[PDB]
Amino acid sequence: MMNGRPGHEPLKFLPDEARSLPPPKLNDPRLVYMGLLGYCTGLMDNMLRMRPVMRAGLHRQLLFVTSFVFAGYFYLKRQNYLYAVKDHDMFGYIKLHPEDFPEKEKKTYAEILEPFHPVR
Amino acid sequence: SWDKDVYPEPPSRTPAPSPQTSLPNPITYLTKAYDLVVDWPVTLVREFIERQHAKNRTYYYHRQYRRVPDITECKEGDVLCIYEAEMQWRRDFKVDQEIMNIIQERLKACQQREGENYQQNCAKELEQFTKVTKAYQDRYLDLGAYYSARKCLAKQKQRMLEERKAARQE
Repeated sequence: MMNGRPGHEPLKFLPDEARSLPPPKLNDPRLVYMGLLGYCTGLMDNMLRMRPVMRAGLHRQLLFVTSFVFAGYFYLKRQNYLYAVKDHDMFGYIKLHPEDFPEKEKKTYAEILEPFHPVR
Repeated sequence: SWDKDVYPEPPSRTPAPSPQTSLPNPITYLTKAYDLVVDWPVTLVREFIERQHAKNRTYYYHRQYRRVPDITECKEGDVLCIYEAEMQWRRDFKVDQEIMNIIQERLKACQQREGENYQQNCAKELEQFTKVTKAYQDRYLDLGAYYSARKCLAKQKQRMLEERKAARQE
């Protein structure tokens, strides 16, 4: 949908203008859930290999947690930018074509006659 | 205690005893012994309690709910103003359930005391019941389980129209 918009650099992960957006908080509910998905992987890895699930290979478990939070942090930053761009383009379009998105005056319920449906 | 205007109660008119037999009324004896052995000790226990409740006197209040814009003053879709109009109506609708109960307490309280003259001496309470029932039926009947202000308004508008069409002919 947004592939060919103006100024769209090719295969740019985090364009420069993304830096005007607030970063993901480090303890973001979304980043934290990545940390848990990493921890489970380390546990599943020990299970599949027949090792003590929690005691064994803590260096691996630490690096699974770090890898997923690290990647999730930068992936989250990109989705924020993509979502920011979507609104940016959506609203600037509303401005450039006002005749297509007319403001409407909605009558109050004093003036509306909603049909009544008895429940007998 | 209770407010005697919310709960009207004719004054009692007990005829003064006229004992023309030589025998002793066994009711009036166990009533004395009951007062000395049952009533008197209990009243001390209660007077003891109310002297504690006087030392720790605490207060609580009836909550005031100012009036918010009606549903009729709400633009369609504005859930911010519909929500408050809807909450108010639900409060109102609930106070009307309790008004009906009060009017029912009176009618029940009159039926008992008039006894064999209820068909005659319970007219005023039966008239308020018959009137406050017609109002209730004109506000809340047939709304359904998902009753709300907007349905209450729709029911009223459909009725104000069916009556305007009465005089539009007559």
